[PDB]
Amino acid sequence: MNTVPFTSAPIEVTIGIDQYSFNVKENQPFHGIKDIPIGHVHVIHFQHADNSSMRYGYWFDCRMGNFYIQYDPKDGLYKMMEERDGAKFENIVHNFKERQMMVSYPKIDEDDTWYNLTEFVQMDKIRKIVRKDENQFSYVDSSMTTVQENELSDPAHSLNYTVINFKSREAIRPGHEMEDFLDKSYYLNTVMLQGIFKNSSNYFGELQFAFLNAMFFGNYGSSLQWHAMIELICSSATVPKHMLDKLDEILYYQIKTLPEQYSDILLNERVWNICLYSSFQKNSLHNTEKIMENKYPELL
Amino acid sequence: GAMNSSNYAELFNNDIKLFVDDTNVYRVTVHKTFEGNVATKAINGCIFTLNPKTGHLFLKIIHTSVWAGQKRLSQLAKWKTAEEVSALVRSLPKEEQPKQIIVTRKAMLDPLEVHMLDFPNIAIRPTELRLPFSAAMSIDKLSDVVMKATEPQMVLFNIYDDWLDRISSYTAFSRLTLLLRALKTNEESAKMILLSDPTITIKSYHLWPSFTDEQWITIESQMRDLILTEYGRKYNV
Ligand SMILES: COC(=O)[C@@H]1CC(=O)N(c2ccccc2)C1
Repeated sequence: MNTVPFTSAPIEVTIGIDQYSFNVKENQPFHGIKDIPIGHVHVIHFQHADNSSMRYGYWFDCRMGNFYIQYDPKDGLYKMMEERDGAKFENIVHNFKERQMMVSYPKIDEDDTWYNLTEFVQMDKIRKIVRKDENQFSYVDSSMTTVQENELSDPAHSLNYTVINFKSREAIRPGHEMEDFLDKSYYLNTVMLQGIFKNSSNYFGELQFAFLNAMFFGNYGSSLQWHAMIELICSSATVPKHMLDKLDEILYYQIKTLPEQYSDILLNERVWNICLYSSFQKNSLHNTEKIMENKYPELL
Repeated sequence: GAMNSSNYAELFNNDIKLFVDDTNVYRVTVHKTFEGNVATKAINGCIFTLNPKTGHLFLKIIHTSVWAGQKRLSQLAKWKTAEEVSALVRSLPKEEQPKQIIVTRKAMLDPLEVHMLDFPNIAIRPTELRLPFSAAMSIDKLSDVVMKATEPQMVLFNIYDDWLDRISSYTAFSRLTLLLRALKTNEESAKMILLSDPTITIKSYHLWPSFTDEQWITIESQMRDLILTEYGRKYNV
């Protein structure tokens, strides 16, 4: 179990760690988060008490280095940094743990929620969507736009999700216009899966990463990407049976975890009604349809 | 965006454009089968593609053989229309290709957009106008060429005959839409108005009768009266 120490907490802030969150008061004696489960990516995220504008945070994997947080009073935010000196880091953490200045990642043993939300998310793929190669961890915030959003403005700060556009030459074979527009299997299986993602695991990892950025930061282009990747599968008549079954599980845990009071903004009525009730795969998402119906029947 | 009353004069400017109407592409008669079920029999159809500035009508005849063995015909008809419009555009020299294509029904937007991906600079637009182009099959010579076709065929007409020699496009389009609206509201009465006088004939190479200017005014008045009459008969006013 690994640790993300904090130098200090100089400004009052709500701190998120994965699906958990806690409030730290201004100059409260807080020095980080311990007992973070190894084997998954994680996200630590921030919303300042004084300015709820800009949720921001860092995707990281503790196996890839020793990371800590330190507030920067010039740029006004909590920054993740890597500590290259292994013994210094261990010594700092042990002191903070002895003085019990760290909260404990509060993972219930029965609870597979985080695993289920990040099953296919890899740091190496995150770092290609979020391009900042000098760091081993990836910064995301509320306001970052996607490559697709920028086409329709700073490239260094973009989310490089895979562009999906149903009315594009990539999506539509010359001479198969009606076929390919009404049944997106070509675009899903040949262009996207075989061509770009190489396999369903990479496709699902991006889908899960887009959802998590939508949920934790309110990142609108991430929400668009999540819905587009769902819709591309649901709108394909020919989808491997294992992908459909896994998709149902993936979405189930995403809908289960969504705050009840954010559903209005995070969920696209048209996509969901189409996917559950009108699409080729209308009958292939049993778990997701049951939780959606029992938890968000108004959207439908 | 959408074409409506506010931007009506745009139709007659010097940017090439085409209206596309698909309402007569897929045509059926519904009948009873021997077993007392209902069945359709398709008849020949047509795409109505019109340049409102010039009067040029590209009448692509849709022969019943195109539906043989096909399912979901009313959906296919929109894609076939889009396919044929795209093929027409590609067949035209670059300087004759439209800069805009206006579809009379919004369900044609996605089929045409998809078929025209190769032409990203051609705008595909809907309209809020209720244009009466469905009544094209009430024009006798157009109806005749469609019904007689034994194979797919493109037939070219000027739907304004020679009117542009004497009147502007704006007025010619107004006349056309009034005539077609009347043929759509009461075809029998409209045709009675247009042919009642044995001395006025239709030139072999024309669609409509050879009316003088004064006679067109009389005709146009009679057509308005017809539309208002039908509106009274319909709504009891
Ligand atoms: C008569 O002199 C011409 O140049 C004719 C007039 C006309 O209506 N045309 C046309 C009609 C439909 C499609 C393409 C062209 C060409």
